[PDB]
Amino acid sequence: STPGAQQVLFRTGIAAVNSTNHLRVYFQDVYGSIRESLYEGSWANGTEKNVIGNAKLGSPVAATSKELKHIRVYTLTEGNTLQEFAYDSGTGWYNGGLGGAKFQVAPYSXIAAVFLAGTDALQLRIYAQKPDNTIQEYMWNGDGWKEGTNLGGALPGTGIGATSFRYTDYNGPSIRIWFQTDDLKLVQRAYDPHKGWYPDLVTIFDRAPPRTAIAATSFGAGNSSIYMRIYFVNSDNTIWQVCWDHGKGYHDKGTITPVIQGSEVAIISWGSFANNGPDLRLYFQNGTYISAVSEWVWNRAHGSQLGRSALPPA
Amino acid sequence: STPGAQQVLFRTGIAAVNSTNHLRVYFQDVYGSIRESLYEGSWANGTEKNVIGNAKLGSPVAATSKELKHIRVYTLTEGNTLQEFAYDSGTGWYNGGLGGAKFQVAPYSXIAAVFLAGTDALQLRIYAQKPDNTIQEYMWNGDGWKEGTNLGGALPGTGIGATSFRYTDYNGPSIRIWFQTDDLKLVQRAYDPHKGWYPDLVTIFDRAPPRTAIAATSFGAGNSSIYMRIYFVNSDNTIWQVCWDHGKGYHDKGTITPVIQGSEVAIISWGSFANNGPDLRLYFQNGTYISAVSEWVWNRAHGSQLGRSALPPA
Ligand SMILES: C[Se][C@@H]1O[C@@H](C)[C@@H](O)[C@@H](O)[C@@H]1O
Ligand SMILES: C[Se][C@@H]1O[C@@H](C)[C@@H](O)[C@@H](O)[C@@H]1O
Ligand SMILES: C[Se][C@@H]1O[C@@H](C)[C@@H](O)[C@@H](O)[C@@H]1O
Ligand SMILES: C[Se][C@@H]1O[C@@H](C)[C@@H](O)[C@@H](O)[C@@H]1O
Ligand SMILES: C[Se][C@@H]1O[C@@H](C)[C@@H](O)[C@@H](O)[C@@H]1O
Ligand SMILES: C[Se][C@@H]1O[C@@H](C)[C@@H](O)[C@@H](O)[C@@H]1O
Ligand SMILES: C[Se][C@@H]1O[C@@H](C)[C@@H](O)[C@@H](O)[C@@H]1O
Ligand SMILES: C[Se][C@@H]1O[C@@H](C)[C@@H](O)[C@@H](O)[C@@H]1O
Ligand SMILES: C[Se][C@@H]1O[C@@H](C)[C@@H](O)[C@@H](O)[C@@H]1O
Ligand SMILES: C[Se][C@@H]1O[C@@H](C)[C@@H](O)[C@@H](O)[C@@H]1O
Ligand SMILES: C[Se][C@@H]1O[C@@H](C)[C@@H](O)[C@@H](O)[C@@H]1O
Ligand SMILES: C[Se][C@@H]1O[C@@H](C)[C@@H](O)[C@@H](O)[C@@H]1O
Ligand SMILES: C[Se][C@@H]1O[C@@H](C)[C@@H](O)[C@@H](O)[C@@H]1O
Repeated sequence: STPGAQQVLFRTGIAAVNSTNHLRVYFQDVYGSIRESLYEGSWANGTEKNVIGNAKLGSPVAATSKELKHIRVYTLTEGNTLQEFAYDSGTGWYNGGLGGAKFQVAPYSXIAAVFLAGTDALQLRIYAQKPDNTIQEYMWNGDGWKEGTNLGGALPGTGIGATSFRYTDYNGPSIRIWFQTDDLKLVQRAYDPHKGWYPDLVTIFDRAPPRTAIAATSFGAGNSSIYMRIYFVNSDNTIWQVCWDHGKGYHDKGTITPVIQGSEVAIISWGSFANNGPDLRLYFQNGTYISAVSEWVWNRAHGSQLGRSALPPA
Repeated sequence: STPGAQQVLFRTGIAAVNSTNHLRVYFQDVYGSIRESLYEGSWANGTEKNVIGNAKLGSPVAATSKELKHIRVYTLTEGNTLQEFAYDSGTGWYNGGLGGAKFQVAPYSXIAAVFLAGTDALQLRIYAQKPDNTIQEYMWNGDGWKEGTNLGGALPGTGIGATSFRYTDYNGPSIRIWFQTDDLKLVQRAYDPHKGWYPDLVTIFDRAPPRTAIAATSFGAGNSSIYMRIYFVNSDNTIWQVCWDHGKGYHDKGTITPVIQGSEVAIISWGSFANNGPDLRLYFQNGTYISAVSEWVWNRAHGSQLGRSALPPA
């Protein structure tokens, strides 16, 4: 191992944000602090001087951004309430408003977060699991936090993946979320502005490990067209990918890379097939230096490759 | 799931003690409390009424006993010091002396504990991992806690299994400990009263998952003879067993039962092959009610069988 790597919690929550190839990765240290590693042409930070706040040990870690102008990082307090660390350009980091709402969730809740796509306005949708095991949406539309739509029952401790995109022919945002049901299937719920939350539940995987990690991205929005990728940890102790491609729908799935038992997973993307992309980066633990966070890369130049072996502070 | 099963921490530390078929099982709830479930002709307890103390979330949990007259349960404080919850018949539960010594260990340390075999005196040996990744023994011999032997380097966050037995031709106790080295092998170290700690590490398994759980038991001590069993979680997401049997040594190993990715494991035993035994009981998580603790049984009557499907409070 390395002393650095030993600072990273084993099975830490992991989240990532980006503006194209300018990246940030969030994780929890063994003391419960949430730290930020950074990529601006090289890997940096992730040290005890790069702490953005504290959360209960073992907390979920979620993040979403508008480029690197606005970053929001979501975790659980010791009281199992949702909280938010906020970065705005020209201010820096501060404690966001979410914590003050004291939204209480199940102690084993995961979190997913999106800024709504295709507007300049800062609108947020956060997803977590209430004590009754339902998935609840929480909303910020610029005038205070309030509950949004309740999306129904899920497996207690389900992972939650989320993405927002805006079709170029629509005048409002779309949302897709994924989670696991009691029967262990992985499913999608979907929001479009005309149909609202669709009264359906699309199965994307028939049977996954209980409380498997779930992470999702989308790219290449067009006229009534989108590309999506959902990742989870399968029973083979590897991350699997599920693909949605416009014109084919949910048409393929398969193994991507090995991970430790119970690894968490984060995904970021940029670009699209139409612009010499997309680019994908996954973050996870695969046993490098025992507890370091590792990266997997997809790009048009070289396809599927392992990226940075061990993120800072390793 | 069930409301009770939802209180059990997913990947909780697990420990167990017994006097023959009178059983106690310790685990951590989602709030960090350490709870006791019991078997006295039937299963009970494990509720908010059966809390014995508090420990850092995700703490190791180890326990040892002299029958059910003296029980000691070891975990980490938020400060990463060793602490002890103690039960003595008549006294009940109390905060043991160990905490006062403020022994600082790695935040990712595991714990093993034994009462030394073959004496009525209360003599304890506790094993944990220091920040320099060495395995340290801590001793109680009736006059305060002291550091004992340091057993050298180990993989950071290694599991630690321990047992003590007394050969019927010896005049003092033996100790065996197992842990994982940086190369990912699982090794034994051994103490006997004529040799002290043997200089050599003995490999019991060539390659195991990093930071796999390790738990051990022994039974059937005779003249220069013993039987031992060591359990760990393999890369196939099952508990494997490693067998020492007198006259054959370390001669077999294999899978026992499936578990959740990253399950912890506890083992208790009683009786012997000579006297229509032994009895073995393993405790682990295998996904029953998502987060319940389950039991596996070995006995002469029926051999290998699943036992209680979901321990109390499930
Ligand atoms: C073309 Se270098 C490649 O992409 C960068 C944006 C980073 O993800 C880096 O770790 C990786 O090796
Ligand atoms: C321009 Se300051 C730099 O980039 C911001 C987007 C944040 O990630 C901050 O923590 C970092 O130090
Ligand atoms: C100056 Se409001 C700030 O930004 C919004 C987009 C929300 O994240 C809110 O909780 C936060 O405090
Ligand atoms: C407008 Se949200 C309000 O102001 C922000 C700047 C933060 O202090 C946040 O915690 C608070 O709830
Ligand atoms: C305009 Se309805 C409002 O915003 C949508 C984008 C969804 O988050 C929905 O659940 C919410 O009630
Ligand atoms: C009108 Se297809 C709609 O949007 C796609 C992008 C998918 O999420 C599909 O499951 C959904 O029903
Ligand atoms: C046309 Se390759 C397809 O799309 C890429 C964006 C990656 O998700 C890759 O894993 C997949 O097989
Ligand atoms: C002969 Se019942 C058998 O043994 C008891 C001692 C308990 O382990 C119980 O759960 C098991 O089914
Ligand atoms: C006779 Se009290 C009963 O048995 C003791 C040995 C302990 O396990 C205690 O917690 C339990 O309530
Ligand atoms: C009446 Se001392 C009591 O029992 C000893 C055996 C030790 O476990 C010690 O730490 C504890 O406080
Ligand atoms: C009699 Se030496 C004393 O007790 C032995 C049983 C071992 O625990 C050893 O490490 C310790 O120094
Ligand atoms: C004099 Se064999 C001695 O004791 C056995 C019980 C085993 O632990 C073995 O590895 C060790 O060398
Ligand atoms: C004589 Se069967 C042998 O010993 C029992 C005590 C159990 O450990 C069993 O799994 C093993 O195969």
